[PDB]
Amino acid sequence: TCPFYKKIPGTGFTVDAFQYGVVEGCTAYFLTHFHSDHYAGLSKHFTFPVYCSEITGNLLKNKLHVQEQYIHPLPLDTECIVNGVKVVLLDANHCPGAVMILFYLPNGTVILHTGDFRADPSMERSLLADQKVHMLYLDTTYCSPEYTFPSQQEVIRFAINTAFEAVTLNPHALVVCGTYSIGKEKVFLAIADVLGSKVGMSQEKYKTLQCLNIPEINSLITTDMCSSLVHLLPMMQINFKGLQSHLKKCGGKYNQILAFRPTGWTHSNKFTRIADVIPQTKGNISIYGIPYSEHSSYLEMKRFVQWLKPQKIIPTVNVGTWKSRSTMEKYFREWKLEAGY
Ligand code: NI
Repeated sequence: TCPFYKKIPGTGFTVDAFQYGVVEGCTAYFLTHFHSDHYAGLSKHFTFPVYCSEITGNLLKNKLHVQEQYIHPLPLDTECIVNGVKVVLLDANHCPGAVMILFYLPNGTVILHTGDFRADPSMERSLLADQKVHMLYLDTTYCSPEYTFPSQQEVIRFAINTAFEAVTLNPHALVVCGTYSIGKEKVFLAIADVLGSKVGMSQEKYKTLQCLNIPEINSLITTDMCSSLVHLLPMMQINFKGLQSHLKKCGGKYNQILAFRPTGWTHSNKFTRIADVIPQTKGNISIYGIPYSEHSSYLEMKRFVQWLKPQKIIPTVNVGTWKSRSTMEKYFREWKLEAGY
């Protein structure tokens, strides 16, 4: 059944709750972002109102074929009324079109639902600075102190310098980048930019990217593989067998692959710095795992929550085990006692 952490009390609203059939007493289904664990269950047959960002609304229409009459896009940073309740959508610093949602309940309670987010100090100067938030529905993906990772900026610098050096040393090297969802577009766009190439990809993935309102996108991507030296492939194909195979397909235009796998966290983060990352190499193929995260580190999550000072925290991630639930609740109490709220 729909879990309680997907329901907004004092409303008929649900968040990211499309796989339970008709949720009894739901008058509006919000969708925070276009990732499959969140939209799971949506299709052209859905006939309830969906509230989301403009970009998520483009993807619902073009990729899932949801009918336009049920898609209700809202602008960001704007007070809007939905079924008699004031809401605001805020940028979540996750993937394109990802939002956090502020609900102002008739009884005076204010609730923030982060969806998936990467906390940032810039959020401390949004519409959130303007009033008290009583309840926080929190993306707790990396809620443990082992989870450190570099800034997105540091990671992109590493990737750009690595690719540029490799291709300048060997003009017949191909760069390949993996993907299995929207998000992390900076990785392949930054590398293609330094190399003066467009990124080449399948027709399905090109269609997906043309929904994202990225400025000058027609100048940056293409379905012509032969004219491009940065290819995108399914994350599943980013391994020695899949890459050798791919190389055969390019008809001796290339004699070396340098490949990037943008992971979330991996245990080499507890020891190694970004400056010291090395690839896995077999023959003329090398694969770099780079820690490009679109979720908060433990320290970023802690700073956000200690700034916000919520009265109650409801985790939305890692809720399935008693040991995870108990560990998270211990950190929430530490944070509250350290900061004095
Ligand atoms: Ni997500």
